[PDB]
Amino acid sequence: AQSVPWGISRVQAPAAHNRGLTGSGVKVAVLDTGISTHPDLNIRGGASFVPGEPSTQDGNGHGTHVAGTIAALNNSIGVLGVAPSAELYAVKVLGASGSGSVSSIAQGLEWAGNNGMHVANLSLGSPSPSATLEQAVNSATSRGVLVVAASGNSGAGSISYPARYANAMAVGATDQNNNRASFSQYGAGLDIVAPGVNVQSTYPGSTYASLNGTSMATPHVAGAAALVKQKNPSWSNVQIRNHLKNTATSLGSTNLYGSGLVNAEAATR
Ligand SMILES: [Ca+2]
Ligand SMILES: [Ca+2]
Repeated sequence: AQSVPWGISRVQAPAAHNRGLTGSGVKVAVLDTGISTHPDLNIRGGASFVPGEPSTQDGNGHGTHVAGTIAALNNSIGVLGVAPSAELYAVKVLGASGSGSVSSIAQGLEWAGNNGMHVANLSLGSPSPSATLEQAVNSATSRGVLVVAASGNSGAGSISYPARYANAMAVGATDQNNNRASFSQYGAGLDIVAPGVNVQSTYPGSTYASLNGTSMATPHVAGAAALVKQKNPSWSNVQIRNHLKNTATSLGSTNLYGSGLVNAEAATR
């Protein structure tokens, strides 16, 4: 039996699926700890930029979980992604410990821009800026990639990098009441929010697990972007980003929530 995690329903992905929108034909890179082979995922390719971890399989769990929020397959098992037919790519930029470098992340962004990705999900961040990272965000953006990044989990009223950069779409986390999760960073540069508390997804060992974080919110938006791109193949990264924001549900101030809660039904109507 398949279940629909609450956040998938909260962002109204099933209504998009009912209109024939699944993310088919849209390439989404998950820049994370890898993605493990799993019967509820279809991994089309990828690359590793972590020295000593040449495989794109996930030694941590985080990247597999993020990937399933984007694209867990629509079938009779497991869970269901926002964009269950997205073309999913495992871009390992963080190792099994959950960390990498600005250089490995930049290499994954350049890979995305050189390999035809439409969306790159970066459920990762640091409090400090990086010239290396910014250059790669801008390069990927010039190549048509919509870079979607997590605001961070410190609870502060400023957001992490690379989410802070203008050419990243920064995503914070909400709870089941449509309040900002206490940990979700906010402030200047925040674009949108999505569910990030008690989010069940695919996990290594061919299982399913729940996590909290802005890392869990981010893939809801990356998946919604893929639905919008399937509906509107001619659109640019900027057009998709703007439409997701313009169709989000206001939840409060722009400083706490950006444009508000992503709404895949309104974005694909
Ligand atoms: Ca499934
Ligand atoms: Ca931003």
